Order: sequence, then C-alpha cells, then structure tokens
Amino acid sequence: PESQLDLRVQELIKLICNVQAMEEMMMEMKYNTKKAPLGKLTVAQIKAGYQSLKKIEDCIRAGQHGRALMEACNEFYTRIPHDFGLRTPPLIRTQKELSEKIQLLEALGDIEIAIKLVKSERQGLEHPLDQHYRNLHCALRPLDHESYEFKVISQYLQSTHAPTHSDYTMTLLDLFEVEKDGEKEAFREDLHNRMLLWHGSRMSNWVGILSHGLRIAPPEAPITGYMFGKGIYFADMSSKSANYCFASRLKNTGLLLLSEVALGQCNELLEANPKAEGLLQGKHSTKGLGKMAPSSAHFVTLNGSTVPLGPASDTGILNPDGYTLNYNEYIVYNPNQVRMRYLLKVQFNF
Ligand SMILES: O=C(c1cc(Cc2n[nH]c(=O)c3ccccc23)ccc1F)N1CCN(C(=O)C2CC2)CC1
Repeated sequence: PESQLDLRVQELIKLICNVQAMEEMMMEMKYNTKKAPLGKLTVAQIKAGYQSLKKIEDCIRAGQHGRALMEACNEFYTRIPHDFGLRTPPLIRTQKELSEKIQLLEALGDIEIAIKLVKSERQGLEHPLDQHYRNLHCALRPLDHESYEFKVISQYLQSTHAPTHSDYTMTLLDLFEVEKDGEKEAFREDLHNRMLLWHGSRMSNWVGILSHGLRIAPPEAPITGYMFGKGIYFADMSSKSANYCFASRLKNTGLLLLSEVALGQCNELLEANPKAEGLLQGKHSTKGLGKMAPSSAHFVTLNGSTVPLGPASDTGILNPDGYTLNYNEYIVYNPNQVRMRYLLKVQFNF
C-alpha cells in the first residue's frame, strides 16, 4: 500500500534508517563491516568491547604502556574487528584515543538498535516507512517554515553559532517536533533551571537516540572516557553540539536535537573531571564553564524552558591552573532530566 506519513517525515525516516550509510560511517572509523557485519552485531559483543576498553584504561593509569597495553589493545581489536589493511594496529594511550573508541562503540550500539528495527518486517499492510516510524515509538511532527517555532529556533541556531567554529555555517532545512513515548511522564518538572539545550550526534545514532532516548553510558565503560562522568551532555552554543554531528564536505546534512533539560542546581566546574558525579552531593547537574556564552539579557521562554537565545557575550571565566573551556557544557546524570523536543535537519555549508 501507500505511505500515510507526511512527505517530510518520509524523508527523515529514509535518512536515518539508511543501513548502507551506517556501513559507510563505520568503515570511515576503520571498522570491519565484512568480518563483523552490522547485521551480526550483538549487545554482548559491544559489552565485551567496553570491558576491553576498561582493561586498556587500567594499563594507562598504571603506566603499563608496554606488553600489558599491547595485549589489552589486541583484545579490544579482536572483540571489535578493525580493518587497518596492512597498517599495524595502533596502541590506545591518550584520553582522546580512548574517547574515539567509545564513540565507535556508541555508534555500533545505535546501529544494532536500528538494524533490529529495520529487520523487523511485516508485509503488504503498512508502508515500510510507516512501520519504521511506528517502531520508533517517537512522534515526529513537521513544523511550518513560516510558523513561529521555525523562527525562534532559527535564531537560536544562527545566533549561538560560536565564532571559533568558522569553517562552516548552518542552514535549517526542516524542523520537527519530537515527543518520545514516556519521556514527558518521567520528566522532572519539579526541578528548576529548565533550559532548551543542544545535542549533536553522528547520523548513525538517531534511530537509537529517538527510539531509546539519550542514555547513560554502561557500567563497564572506562570512566576516564567521559570528561565529566557518565551522563548526558548538552551545550548552549549550537555549533559546539553541531561539531558532534561529524558532518563532512560530502555528507553535509546532519541532525541537531533540542531538548528540555531539568538542570536544577548546577555544580559549576572549570576543568574536566571524570569523577564529577560524585562531587554533586545534592546538586542535580554539572555545568562546565566557558569563556563565552549567551547572556541572561536575551534569554527567552518556550513551552516552559529557557531558550538561551541572543549573541554570545563574554562571560569572564578564566582557569588559572590550566585549560579554560571555550564554551559551556551541561551534564545531567538521569534521563528523567531530559525531554526531547525538536529535531533539526541542518545543512552544513563548508
Ligand atoms: O551525552 C553523551 C555524551 C556526549 C559527549 C559528546 C557530546 N556530544 N554531543 C553534544 O552535543 C555535546 C555537547 C557538549 C559536550 C559534549 C557533547 C561526551 C560524553 C557523553 F557522555 N552521551 C554518551 C553516549 N550516549 C548514549 O546513550 C550511550 C548509550 C550510552 C548518549 C549520552
């Protein structure tokens, strides 16, 4: 039969459920899509991968950068097959190298969800796009370009583009209202400091993110791979999140998520600290302080959340003991402090 979805929702579904596009992104992360096919991805395989990354972290923390690290890394590479051709497999020793493999394990986890969704099939009663959309359990409502909502989020996106991210501009192609099943029932409405904040992710992750929500990293993952602990990270500057779309000149279409974030009492921090969650003791979120952020003067309100609009003003924060974050980032440690609201289809103009 024919599809009953809006044509804009149809395009969105085709975009995020493109398994072959997921194949391409993984091959660009030096992952072996043939020896270990994304159709044969198991939660247990990804689980063992996280555990291998933890053993690597143990070696780095212990200074054991010889045999032990070599064998630890080889265990990760055996559980998570890589395709380096004739290159020798590289040792994982810095935090950034650790984070890179966490991102890969995250994308594999969200591809596992997406492949399971697309593979669940009916026959000739519903259009395939309609069944994928139903299986999402997340309503996606196309908003009108001339509508008022398009106007406010466009200014949010353009006016919070950071000036140090000058290699690209962004054009808003389409706007969707998001209502994931159950998120509104779980949301901590009692908490104050509710803001509409950004979250960017690779194109492979959206099916998993929309269907399961933004989630807390598993216990077996190495804690040092998360600069402010195992939580859910947002920015008030659109481009800082948009960097995490990992769009390229050739794949210059990505998605940006806007979410209501029940920040409550922020535990404000200057530098990173993977153990930041233990330092909350009563407070509800971590705020990493940046030298630049939208000013309280331009803040507005949308559906009960503070939209930190306006051009970014100089904040005045400076870390004397070390690196100073260029822009804010907020971290909550429970998904019930997050309600997804808007999905932006964004063209990156490099
Ligand atoms: O939000 C994060 C996260 C993101 C990042 C990078 C990031 N990604 N995207 C952003 O918009 C952003 C904004 C400010 C600062 C960081 C970011 C780093 C550590 C993190 F724990 N998550 C970690 C991965 N997520 C998962 O659901 C996996 C399944 C456990 C989603 C929640």
